Amino acid sequence: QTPIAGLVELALSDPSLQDVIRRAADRPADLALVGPASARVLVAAALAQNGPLLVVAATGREADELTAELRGVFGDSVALFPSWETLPHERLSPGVETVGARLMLLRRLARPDDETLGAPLRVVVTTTRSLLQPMAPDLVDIEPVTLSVGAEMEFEDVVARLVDLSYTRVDMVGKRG
Amino acid sequence: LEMSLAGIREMSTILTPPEERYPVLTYVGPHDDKQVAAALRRELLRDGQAFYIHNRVRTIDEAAARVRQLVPEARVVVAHGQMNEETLEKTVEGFWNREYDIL
Amino acid sequence: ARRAVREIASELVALYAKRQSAPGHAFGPDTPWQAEMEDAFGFTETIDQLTAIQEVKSDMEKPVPMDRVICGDVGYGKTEIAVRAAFKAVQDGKQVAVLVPTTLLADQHLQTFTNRMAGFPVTVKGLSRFTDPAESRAVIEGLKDGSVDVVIGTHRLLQTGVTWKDLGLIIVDEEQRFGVEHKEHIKSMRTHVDVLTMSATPIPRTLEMSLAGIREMSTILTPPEERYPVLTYVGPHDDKQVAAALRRELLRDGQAFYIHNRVRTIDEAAARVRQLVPEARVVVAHGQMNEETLEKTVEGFWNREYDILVCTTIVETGLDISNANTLIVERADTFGLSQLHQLRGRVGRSRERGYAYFLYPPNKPLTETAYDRLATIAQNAGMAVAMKDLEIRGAGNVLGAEQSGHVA
Amino acid sequence: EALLPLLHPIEPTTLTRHLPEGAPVLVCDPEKVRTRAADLIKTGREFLEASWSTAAVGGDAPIDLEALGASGFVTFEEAREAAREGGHPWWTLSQLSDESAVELDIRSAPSAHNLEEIFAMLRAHVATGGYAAVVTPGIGTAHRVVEQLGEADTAATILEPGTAPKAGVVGVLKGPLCSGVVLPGANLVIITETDLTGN
Amino acid sequence: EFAVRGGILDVFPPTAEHPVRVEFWGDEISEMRAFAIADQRSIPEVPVQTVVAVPCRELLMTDDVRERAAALAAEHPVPGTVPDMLAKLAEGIPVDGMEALLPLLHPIEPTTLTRHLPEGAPVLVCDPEKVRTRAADLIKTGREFLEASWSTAAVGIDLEALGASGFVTFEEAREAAREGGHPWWTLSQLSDESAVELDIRSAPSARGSQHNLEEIFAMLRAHVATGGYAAVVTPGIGTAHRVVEQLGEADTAATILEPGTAPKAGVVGVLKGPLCSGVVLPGANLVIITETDLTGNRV
Repeated sequence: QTPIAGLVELALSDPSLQDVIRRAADRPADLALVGPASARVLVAAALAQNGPLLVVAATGREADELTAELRGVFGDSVALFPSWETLPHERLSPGVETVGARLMLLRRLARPDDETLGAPLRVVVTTTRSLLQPMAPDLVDIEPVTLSVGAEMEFEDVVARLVDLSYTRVDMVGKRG
Repeated sequence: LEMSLAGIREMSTILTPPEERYPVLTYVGPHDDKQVAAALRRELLRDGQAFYIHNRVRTIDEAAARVRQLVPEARVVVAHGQMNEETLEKTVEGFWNREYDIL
Repeated sequence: ARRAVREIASELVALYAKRQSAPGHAFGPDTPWQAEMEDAFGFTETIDQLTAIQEVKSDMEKPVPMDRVICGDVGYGKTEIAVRAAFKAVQDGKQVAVLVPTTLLADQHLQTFTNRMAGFPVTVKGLSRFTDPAESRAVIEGLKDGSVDVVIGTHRLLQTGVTWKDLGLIIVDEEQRFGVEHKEHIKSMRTHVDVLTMSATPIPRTLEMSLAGIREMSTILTPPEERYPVLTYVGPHDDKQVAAALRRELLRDGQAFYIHNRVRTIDEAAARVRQLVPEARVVVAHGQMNEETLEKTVEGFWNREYDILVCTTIVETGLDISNANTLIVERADTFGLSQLHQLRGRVGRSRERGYAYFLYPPNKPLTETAYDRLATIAQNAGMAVAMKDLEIRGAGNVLGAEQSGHVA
Repeated sequence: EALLPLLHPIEPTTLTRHLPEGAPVLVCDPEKVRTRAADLIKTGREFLEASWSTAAVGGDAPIDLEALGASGFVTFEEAREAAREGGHPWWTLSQLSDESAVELDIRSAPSAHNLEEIFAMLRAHVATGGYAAVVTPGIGTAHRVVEQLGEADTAATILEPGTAPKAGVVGVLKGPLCSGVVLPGANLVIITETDLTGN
Repeated sequence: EFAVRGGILDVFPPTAEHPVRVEFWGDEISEMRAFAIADQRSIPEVPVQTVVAVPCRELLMTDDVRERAAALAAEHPVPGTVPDMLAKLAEGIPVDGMEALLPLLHPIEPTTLTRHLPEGAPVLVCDPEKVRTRAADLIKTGREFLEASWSTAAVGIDLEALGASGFVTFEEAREAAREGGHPWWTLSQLSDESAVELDIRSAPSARGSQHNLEEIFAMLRAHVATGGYAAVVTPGIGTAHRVVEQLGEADTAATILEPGTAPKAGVVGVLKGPLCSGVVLPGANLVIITETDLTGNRV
């Protein structure tokens, strides 16, 4: 649902916010805005009128808050590219939940017209950690395991593909993966 | 025991379903000074706090000194049950209000 | 003495002759924007500051290559005359370079310069030890098109590969603190460009009158605000009193200096302070430390990332931390009276009052040399023998030679 | 994951290459981001030097940590150029006023006594015939606000989701907005519940 | 400090700008000149009529404190030591840290500040909540210094007789003020249904923004067009003309007011004076903005 979508569209009628999209339409190499942090939602919602957009905040907390209030205007068109909980060279694997969210968003960006994953993405919000962290290019090329009712598939092949996707095998599922 | 006492002592056993629980990332392995120090600096970087466990109270001051050797810029106290109750409730309320980094 | 002294005078009049004889592009009159910047000063100028301001503007407007020092200790309008001399030089087409011996002074003067010249198209950057090559190489060190007008930096600005498209002013604060390999550069660039040096070590009044014609000198002594004396306790080292004074500073969101001179046992001393005040960020600093950790340790100290700096006598005297207003000196009997005066001087120099604690050990009785020296510090004539010391080091900086065998 | 430059040596890319080809990048508080970037490579390099050092890894064979650096954080300027050199502009939103920047005519919502003064604030603006809106996270807190503001002589209704506030009457709304905005160009005031309440 | 020559005594009262040189002729003051510290020479450009030399420490050096210190010196017969203080106190010379021995040197029923106000004078407490937290930290810091500087290990003295000179609580001071005839009134910025609210609200702060500043200027322009009063108070030096120029740029007429006068209705008045933050009194048809409200830098 998009509760404050009309209130934000109400706020975008200001000539200054109307200016921001006039300049962003020409797409200049340099554009520096300045305003209170309370206006982050409006500026992102403004730049989103021209197309997709990436918003980067400093800490994961600010990204969570910005993604949250941005879902009040665009709904499923906003999505967070989350941070790792472990540094890239730490003897500790990151969160299975966050790795899932990252890989799910990378394929949503690759497949905007795929209803199986969600709505087409207009705003993606992330952190400086995930902005600066390099990735392998072939992460999206890893085929997921799509299971719908009526899909003809082999049982042992789905099992062998799940472990290939680093799923742990258990006698009884208790955690994700 | 809950239903055995259903008539005597009623309960509303609310708990966190493991589907909504973000678990703690656990590392197991040998002790390393740089690894322990780096892991405390990361927590302190986000303005967090940390528990350092040590049960032998007779050598707990040595333990605080040892973590101060690992991270000299951290503020570190000890808290144990052989203390005066006031100094412990004092040390504890200080730790909660972020007056100390490592407990 | 005389034969040794004659070499000094000869080299000083020779530098004055080679300076007034050589050529030099003078600077024009005051830009209208210069006066508006003088309004931006959020304080009242002293009579010595304004008169010195006219003295720095005279020989810049004159065709002479400038060489003047500004004397007077910390907290005065010294850096202000640098900002105006730098604004007058930028507003006449020329550029300004500000050479400091520490990267803390780089960060401090950078903040003082950027703040004052805001609201004006005066591009100002800084190149010190802690700045990435992305900003160093391109923004700062990439000076050939004349982008940056005024730069404040360290000896890194003296590396081979630096250029200045029409530079016209050089400012050096605390020149004596550079290395011998760098003081030769600063001493070289004196006839080519108008320079202005700054210093806090005083010279005797007889000396200032003696070289009035050889070395052009502008000293200031009128205080902007009256400095009120720090409250000084002298006595035995007690952990509860040390913890109360340190806690009294942290309560006012202030910092503290903790003097321990023996580097071999300096980390043992920090561990003792952390034990006493477990809510204090306590770090050490000494000269036997490598250079990068030292400049980083005190970078953090100034940036309030640490609460107590357990440092040696020579580290503490070369640090301007206006928020450090408590000094604690272990083994105060081990210090000359002049060293206690210098340690004490760098605290409580602001509107908030400072506190100084000179502590001797409680395990051994004091010697016959110290009991009266420490009592002489408790008293608000015996100290005059130690302030005359502070003039000796300044005389070695303006004369250019120590001549230790001839002073004694 | 810390050995992937060695288990799967491939040329690393960056998140910008995955965005739609026209999508720009808007960074919020860019000096904080740069400061955080200096903290991320420092903690990052600290962990790399700590987790795979000579004293930790087994003997007779070192680890090529220069090769491990292929997966470490890029620098702030390195990701800024790699973004613009791929079609993604590097735009900026900041709180510190810059003169070479363009200043939005947007004021932050005044809310930190500071409660009745804000209800008088809204009553004075609503009387002027200008748009005004209140946003609360809970629908129950909204109904508390419609007559908390109603206790003062100020009308207050409930808005339907996705509907614009009326031209004369205030209104509490369910929404995830953290703090409110004051925009004179549209005669508009949004007051959130996080800044209105003491929480 | 005071110096003594023949028939001339120099003295520097602790509450004075300059020291004064007193010259006698017999047994009466012949002349009084104020002099300087640097050159010790008289300054003729300032005149003096009378000079009042209040004490330099909050006690009087009497014979009672000399014998009570010598009797206390028999209990504890180096500078930082307790007996060294009492040794000089036996001779009548003051020393540092003396202000901790009055319960033992000059035993007297201590009073508090409110007693010294004239009869019926009220007390107005600003932000009493902040006063209470500050009172807590003071008492904690005070007793920490008592235990530290007057422990049995520090002397090598009954702490609870010394406690008479220590800080009393917020409530003991409030009751002491009411028992003495002084009403205890409070002024707070946090709400209270029990209190009278004033028809006054704070001023807009620019917070280092240009549109904020242009708005405040347009607010003052609209208010003087109303017919109401407006005033920009400048504490800084040489920064009032800049405000006049900034309001001219904002199409608003304004003059610099002669000090002490009130602004005129219909014209924004720029007045040099000490004011840290502005005020809006709609009942007085008046709005005040200060320099800190426009720039954001205290003085």
